[PDB]
Amino acid sequence: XPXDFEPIP
Amino acid sequence: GEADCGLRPLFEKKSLEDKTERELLESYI
Amino acid sequence: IVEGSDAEIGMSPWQVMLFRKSPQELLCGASLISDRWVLTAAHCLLYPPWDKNFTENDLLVRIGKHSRTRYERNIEKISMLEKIYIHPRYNWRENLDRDIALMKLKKPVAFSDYIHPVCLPDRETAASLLQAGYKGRVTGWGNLKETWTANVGKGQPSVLQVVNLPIVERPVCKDSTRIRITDNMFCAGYKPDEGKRGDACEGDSGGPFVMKSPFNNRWYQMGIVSWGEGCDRDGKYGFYTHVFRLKKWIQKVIDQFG
Repeated sequence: XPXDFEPIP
Repeated sequence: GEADCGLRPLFEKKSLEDKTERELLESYI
Repeated sequence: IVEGSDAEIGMSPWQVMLFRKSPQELLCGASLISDRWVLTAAHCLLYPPWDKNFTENDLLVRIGKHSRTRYERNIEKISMLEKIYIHPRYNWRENLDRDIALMKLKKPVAFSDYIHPVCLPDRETAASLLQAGYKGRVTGWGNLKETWTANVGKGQPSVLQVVNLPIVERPVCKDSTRIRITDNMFCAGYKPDEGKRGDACEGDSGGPFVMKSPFNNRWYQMGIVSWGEGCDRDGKYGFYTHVFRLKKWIQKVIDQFG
């Protein structure tokens, strides 16, 4: 039908 | 944006081609 | 992207990452069309079947990226949204017809080697290039294969992936699905007999299908990743919003609100 991130400031 | 759209700083503007764009141009028969 | 390869640095400088503030996670792809307008699919923002309805304060756009998860210090720029505009006749009830939205950034982004806008098609570039057999290129940080699930294998890429896919003739698109397809959509992918594979997949929505004009050497955005049934299944194809059919709404919004 319709289709671990480092923190950002 | 505008006047300069679609021309990539690291490829068209330097006259360098990426690794697979000829595949696209070769299909425009 | 399934069966694609890693993008080269600076290969798609118009690629944008739509990023959710809480939890911090990838939402969708998107594309930069001027210094303060981003184009994406409407279902990335509003899809009542799955209770999605995001507003400006829920999201950030990250521009100039290559790595999916790293905060790319000194390369990427992060912008907040001033306003979202969804096509008034986006059909989320039946077939995702007119799946397109525009986002105005709070402040203009400065261009660089890694951040540069794509062109929108005019009638004549659309006419010469949107033809069955001609290939275009799709990019995104979505899944590398359909399944995996919460199991083993991983399946989310380390960097931007790219795949080149041929436009398929409308009869064949229509005969591969039970969904009612409209003139505001086109489909692309290899046929089972062709022996090459590739497709967009979950997480690639909103991203650009682009083609390089042989007349003036510029890259034009012809499609927006919209929907598909599975990812890279034989006899099935990816469907894309036809950006040139919806260009009059795009021009209108930018002229009235920009």
